[PDB]
Amino acid sequence: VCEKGNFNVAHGLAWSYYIGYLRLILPELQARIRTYNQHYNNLLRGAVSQRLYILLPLDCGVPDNLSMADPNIRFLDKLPQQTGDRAGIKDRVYSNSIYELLENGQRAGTCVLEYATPLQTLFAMSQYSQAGFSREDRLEQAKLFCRTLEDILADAPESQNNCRLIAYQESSFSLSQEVLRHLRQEE
Amino acid sequence: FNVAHGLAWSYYIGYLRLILPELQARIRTYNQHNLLRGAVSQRLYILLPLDCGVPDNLSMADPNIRFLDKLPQQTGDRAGKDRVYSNSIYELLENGQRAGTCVLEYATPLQTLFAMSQYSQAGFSREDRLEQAKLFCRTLEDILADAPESQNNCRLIAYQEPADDSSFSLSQEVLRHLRQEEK
Ligand SMILES: Nc1nc(=O)c2ncn([C@@H]3O[C@@H]4COP(=O)(O)O[C@H]5[C@@H](O)[C@H](n6cc(-c7ccc(-c8ccc9ccccc9c8)cc7)c7c(N)ncnc76)O[C@@H]5COP(=O)(O)O[C@@H]3[C@@H]4O)c2[nH]1
Repeated sequence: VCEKGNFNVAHGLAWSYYIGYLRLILPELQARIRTYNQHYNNLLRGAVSQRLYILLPLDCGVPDNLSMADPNIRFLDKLPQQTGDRAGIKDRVYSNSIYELLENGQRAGTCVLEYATPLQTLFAMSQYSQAGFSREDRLEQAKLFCRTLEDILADAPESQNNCRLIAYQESSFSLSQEVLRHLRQEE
Repeated sequence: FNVAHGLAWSYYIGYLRLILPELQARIRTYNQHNLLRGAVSQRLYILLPLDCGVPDNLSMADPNIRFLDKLPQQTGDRAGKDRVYSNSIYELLENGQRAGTCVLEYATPLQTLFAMSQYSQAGFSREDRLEQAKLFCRTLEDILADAPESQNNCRLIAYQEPADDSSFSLSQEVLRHLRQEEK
């Protein structure tokens, strides 16, 4: 019933997110985006941004369909896939989805956008009795996850201007506006 | 309580509860586009090496475990489109000849506990790793015992291989479970 427990849970999930995904995809991400831009997206104001944008809703409410969370977020395409032999599974697949961000009926941005999948584990553990966690535990673990992940990425050699965390609290809220603000701060 | 609790819950929530309900069907679609060769056990076999030593290719754990084929892929839109869930069908050799076939893999979260033991910023000792590996196994087993998505469709094999022990055949151990099952 302590924070040390809320800390250990988030610490492990943040490391898992780095070890099993970010350290493996971030190094070839900008090649994949550059490839996409050069070959399949010659739109001079429509280029896919060079960073993976990771949505960290602090209530850990993660829809599976991002486009449905905002009429102004439209699925556009997938990057070229990346495969790996992982833990005795041949060709485990790593894929990333490109979204268009609309504003005043116009395209305002294009980016690789996704929620941090591990927040779904923090939500489930808040909902399942066997896991033994309260909403207040979930909110603490979500904050500790984002902080651990930032500290990890700040020192990680695979993170070099290719990743951006978007943490926010969540009706009146536009997720596209939340991402557009971060995107527009890049260039 | 600790790191393993989140890892065990993550493995159930993000993988087992999603793939196990559909596993039985995928194995039939495989057997309909393979009976003359030998049927694949209808259960996902998950290896839990407690030393957290998890080669990405199983033949390097034991050369008698050979990749035969990949089961039909399962794709799911997850956390924002067509995330692919893939599984690998292996043959187990006895005296250079196929003794069995199953869907077989390591529990990937054990590689996290290993890499955490290796990164200074994780503050994770090798004693922490063994302790957390056992907690992972027990937490996962406790979850799967009450999980509705596990209806005789999964088998966990937890084991401690001591250092440099030629007395251990992973192939034989899996075959022992496969032979016990058919009985
Ligand atoms: N965004 C993202 N894409 C990835 O491809 C990926 N891969 C690992 N991770 C995270 O990195 C951390 C450590 O990973 P790990 O392998 O160590 O532990 C895993 C693993 O044992 C098992 N498991 C999970 C997956 C899996 C498949 C697809 C997605 C996904 C999610 C959002 C997307 C958004 C857009 C496009 C594509 C998207 C794809 C996520 C997980 C998986 C698989 N395909 N085959 C075999 N076993 C599997 O369940 C454990 C917990 O899974 P969790 O879902 O919580 O997400 C894990 C985890 O938190 C990923 N995140």
